[PDB]
Amino acid sequence: QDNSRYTHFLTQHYDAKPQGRDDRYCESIMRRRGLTSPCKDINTFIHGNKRSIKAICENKNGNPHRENLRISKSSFQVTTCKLHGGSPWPPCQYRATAGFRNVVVACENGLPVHLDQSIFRRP
Amino acid sequence: QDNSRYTHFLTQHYDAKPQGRDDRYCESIMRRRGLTSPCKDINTFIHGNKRSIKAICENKNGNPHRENLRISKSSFQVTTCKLHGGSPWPPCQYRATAGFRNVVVACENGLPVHLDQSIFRRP
Amino acid sequence: SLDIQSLDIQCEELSDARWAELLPLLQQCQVVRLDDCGLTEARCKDISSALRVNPALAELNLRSNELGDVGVHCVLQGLQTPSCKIQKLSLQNCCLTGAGCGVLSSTLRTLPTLQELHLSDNLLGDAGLQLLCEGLLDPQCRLEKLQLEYCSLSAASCEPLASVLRAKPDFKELTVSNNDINEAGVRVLCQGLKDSPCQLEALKLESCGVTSDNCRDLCGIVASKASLRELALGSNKLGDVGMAELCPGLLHPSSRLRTLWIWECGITAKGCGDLCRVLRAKESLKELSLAGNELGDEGARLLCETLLEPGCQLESLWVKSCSFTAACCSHFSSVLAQNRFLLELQISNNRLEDAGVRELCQGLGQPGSVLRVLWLADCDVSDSSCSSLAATLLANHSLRELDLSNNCLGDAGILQLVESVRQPGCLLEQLVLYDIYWSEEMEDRLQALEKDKPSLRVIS
Amino acid sequence: SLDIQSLDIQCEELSDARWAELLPLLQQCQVVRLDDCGLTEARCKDISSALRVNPALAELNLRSNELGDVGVHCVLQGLQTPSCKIQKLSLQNCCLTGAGCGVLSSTLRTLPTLQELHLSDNLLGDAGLQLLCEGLLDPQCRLEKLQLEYCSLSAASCEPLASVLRAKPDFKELTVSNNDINEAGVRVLCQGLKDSPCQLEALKLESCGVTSDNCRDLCGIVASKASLRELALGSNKLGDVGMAELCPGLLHPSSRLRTLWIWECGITAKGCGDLCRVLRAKESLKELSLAGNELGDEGARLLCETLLEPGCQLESLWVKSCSFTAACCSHFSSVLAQNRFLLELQISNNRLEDAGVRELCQGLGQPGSVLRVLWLADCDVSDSSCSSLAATLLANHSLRELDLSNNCLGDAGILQLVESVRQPGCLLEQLVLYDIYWSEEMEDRLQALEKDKPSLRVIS
Repeated sequence: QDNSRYTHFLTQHYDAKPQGRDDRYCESIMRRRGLTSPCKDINTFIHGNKRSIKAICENKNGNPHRENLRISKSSFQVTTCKLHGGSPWPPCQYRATAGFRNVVVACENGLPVHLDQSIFRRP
Repeated sequence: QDNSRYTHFLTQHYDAKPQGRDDRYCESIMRRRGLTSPCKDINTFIHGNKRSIKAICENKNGNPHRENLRISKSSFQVTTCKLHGGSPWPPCQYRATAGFRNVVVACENGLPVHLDQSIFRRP
Repeated sequence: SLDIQSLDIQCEELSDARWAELLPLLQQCQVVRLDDCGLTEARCKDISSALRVNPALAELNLRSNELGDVGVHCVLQGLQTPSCKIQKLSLQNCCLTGAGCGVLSSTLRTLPTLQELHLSDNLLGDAGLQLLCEGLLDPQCRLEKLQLEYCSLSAASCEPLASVLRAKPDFKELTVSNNDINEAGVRVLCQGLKDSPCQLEALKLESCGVTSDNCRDLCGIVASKASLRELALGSNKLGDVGMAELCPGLLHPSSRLRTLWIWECGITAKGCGDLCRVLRAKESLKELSLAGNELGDEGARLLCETLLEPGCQLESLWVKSCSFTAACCSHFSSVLAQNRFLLELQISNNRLEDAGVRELCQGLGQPGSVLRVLWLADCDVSDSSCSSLAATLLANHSLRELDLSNNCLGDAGILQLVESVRQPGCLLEQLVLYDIYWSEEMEDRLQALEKDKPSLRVIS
Repeated sequence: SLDIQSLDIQCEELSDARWAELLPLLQQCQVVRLDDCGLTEARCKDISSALRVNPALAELNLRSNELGDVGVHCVLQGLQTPSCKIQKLSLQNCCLTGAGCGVLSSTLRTLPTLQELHLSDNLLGDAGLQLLCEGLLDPQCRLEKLQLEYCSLSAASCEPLASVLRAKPDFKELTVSNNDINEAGVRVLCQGLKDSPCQLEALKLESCGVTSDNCRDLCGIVASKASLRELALGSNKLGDVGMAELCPGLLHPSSRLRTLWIWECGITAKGCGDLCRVLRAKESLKELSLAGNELGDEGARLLCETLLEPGCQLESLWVKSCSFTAACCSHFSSVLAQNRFLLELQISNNRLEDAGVRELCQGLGQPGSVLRVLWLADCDVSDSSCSSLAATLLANHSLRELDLSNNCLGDAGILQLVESVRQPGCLLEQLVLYDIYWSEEMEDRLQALEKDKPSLRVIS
């Protein structure tokens, strides 16, 4: 894996070519990524090419804020999957919300290792 | 000719070479014979030659009686396994009891299809 | 005597090389699950042929593969054989359509061993279901459990379903969540259930257009079906009125309902009160989901009073996003110190802050406390509560799972937790920390933990 | 994502041919159970080889095979890779002697993932168990469940065992049933427990030589270990005295014991009365085995009175061979008609007669009755009770399993039961008819029923 912490990031938040941006896509990608046991309440996926994301961890497309938290310059195609159900246990049901917005990530060694999920709660 | 009912009988009541005749043996032969789910309360195994068992059914090894209930003219080496535990569910613990007795079976078409387990309840 | 083999592959495409090795197993496993494996109508022939010579097949699960109407027809042909003993079949999300229900109808008629069928997430529509009900109504069909979520059904499907129910007394579960059957359909379905002699055990009508009126209908099913154990009605605009309408049946002495799901049903503190009359009178109710209802601290208040009274033996309570604030924590703290039945409490997505959490921690840290799972995700927790949580983890001995996801906890707060959890005297087995930022070092220490103490899973 | 495979072979001679076909599976299965498959010390080398390249292995069960200290040494080596994450290992009845406990002691310290070990039915001796505990005391040993039934241990082993207990805070289960550790051993053990910080969940000392005296020690453990869920003391001469000494610990408000096995402990109606006080006070006690205690209809009356009192929420009651007669059946009939918590009743080996049984059926046919499993084997029932039984099988809807073994139910009686069980309105799933004679005509009748209603299993 490419710098584990960064690879962990890509596994949880990156889908180059979504091929679906609906409830069905969410239910499916969450499972394939292993964020379903237990059900992860909220997860946002960034689409497009990786280089664009990397860049955020610099000043070509990124821009500082707080705890190594950079709010990207450019906007990204994203899909946020939100848990919609009665219990915290699987099977996990997700409602998908597609958007085109800038992301906020934490950078370490010039690589994104954390996605701030808060901004994706309410639009 | 060995067939179904007779075969079922041999499966549940016939063990040619005892290869031991204590608790250990019982606990083991019972699982082996599928009389463990759930725990059969009591079960007697007849040892020795298969054909001397068959004889009982047609004035050969056993005098003819009622419902074709018949007692064997000679004594057989037998081992009786008794359920020793606090629940009807497996694992099943058994206390073995060996003896040399006449056996009483139900005969059909000259074949033993049922062994009377009640005479084995008391040593 | 025995030879039981199980194959369960999930989210991973095989490849003709891997697929080649897997084929002979398909001939001997009693349980076969190929979930989301990129199976194509092409490999369905292998499956069919291998399944034909499989004398032990008891369960077949092919969920999330693009089989299509023809692909399914293909696999089902490997099952129409006088030796097949299949008991459970799932074709969930397999691109099946109304036209694929013909094959399904025949199979059902010729497989009396099959008791459970999962057809969720396939656009069957009313036309498809109608065809399906023809095999279901066959006297040779012994199906007892049917799942039809996201199947594109309308109120039109309720008449045929009601007729199957009225005719199969050994029917146990009907799940029709996420289909817009609405008030008309729900009422019909209910008529079928009341007239039916079936000992239904589970009914799920989540996001089905259920209304308050339907509640008088449901009240009847609940009051009379003594076999009913689970009723899921989440995501239905039932309201406090529907609540009041439903309660009388739950109190019926014959009812032994164990699980009730009424999340996001628009219930406020008022219907909560009605609900509480039930909780204090029925020791049979063990699980209750109230997530997504604006109950407020007034609602938490009522709940907590009930949880401290005799008669209430609720084991799991899910109250995520119920508009609770730090103010209700003093009451929850009392339940956690006193109550000896509640083992699972989900209070995530409630603004309890470090104040409320410190208090919850008080009650939990008491002796005899029995809580086993606590979800405090997104609860406004900071490095501030981590000292109280750290201590509680050592004071308390019942917790086995803790979820602190999405909390502005920091490197500082995490350390404190890593400290107690390392202890051999801490018996926690799972700690969920999703979306929480921590440095490479904290990260390091976390992987230390995972290696030193293998009995504990640290999630993300 | 996932690729889970398991192999469970029980009582089957394999053959070098089939043996070769199974080897590759041992390399990829997460669970491997080769129970009584005639494995030699030769096939052990094959096992060790596949095991060490298997990263998946979580459970290995080699129960009942002539392995020996040699073959077990071989198999154990395969678990020597730093990729090993085995969690459950059973080497029950494997011909392991005390000389082989050395390797085991050695491996135990290098397997921090291993949590459960079954060594039952091996003549280990106090010598062997001594070596073993040396490894167990190793801080790298994370064992939580140990089973040592029939291991030729004496009171000598209890001190070492007490030392491990006193040392490991997460020990959860200890089973030393069927070892003559006697009063002394049981005393030492209770000492190590009374002060260990472990949250023991299960303690089994059946046929251990426990005396009514040890009942005071046990009373202390019960009173203080809130984590204790299961206590097995069957086949020990405790008597009505021991019982009186144990009850006070059971009445403790901190004790939440769920299962109590006191079969063949020399109790009578007298001790049964003490026990009844506990029952009406603790709704936590769900399972109780009183089989083999001469309680008589007098003890049955006490039980039934408590079972009707609110507070007793017992779910399973095994009272086989308790000297009950038809006289108690009017009472048990009341409980079955009223009690909403009891689902399992074993009254086997009691002379209930056709009269007692026809009385039980009345309560069972009441609307709302909940019993699921009823055992009436060897109860002096005949064709006379069969019309009553057949009617109740259609009147009651909760019953799922019925055992009428060793009863002189005739072709006439069996016929009546078959008519009922044939109906779809009969939800019974299991019918046990061991050692009962019926003709070939009835045999066919039953076989027909078997093919027609596959959901129902008729045992022998």
